[PDB]
Amino acid sequence: SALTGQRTKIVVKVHMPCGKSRAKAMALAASVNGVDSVEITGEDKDRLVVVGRGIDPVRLVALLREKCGLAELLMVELV
Amino acid sequence: AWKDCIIQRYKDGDVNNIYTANRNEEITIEEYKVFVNEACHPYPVILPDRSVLSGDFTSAYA
Repeated sequence: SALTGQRTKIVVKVHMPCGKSRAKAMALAASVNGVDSVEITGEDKDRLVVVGRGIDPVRLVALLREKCGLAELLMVELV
Repeated sequence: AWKDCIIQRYKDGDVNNIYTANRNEEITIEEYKVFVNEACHPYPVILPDRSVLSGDFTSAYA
């Protein structure tokens, strides 16, 4: 893919209006190949920060979108 | 799921961080070394910032 071998931070806005859906969305992101850590951020706790190496961002957003309805990729960045 | 274990980190009453790990892997959470054993349990349980670690196999099996 486009980020093969690269350490990326990927920020996704996800519909997660309660603690149950936040736990579910983090676990979903964590299941994507290459993901090392997931963090919930934003004052409304509505963004996942996904960090890893070789992450396929297409697969990550597609999976979040299918299981939570709304998910949008805000940025991909190196670190 | 691509690794054996999910490690949850409780801070100030909530889980806002999780980490992937294989059995018997050493990982780093922030600047802290963590050992995840063969039952996916993390050590140390209490990190120096007093956050608490909990681990289990992913729902995609061991």
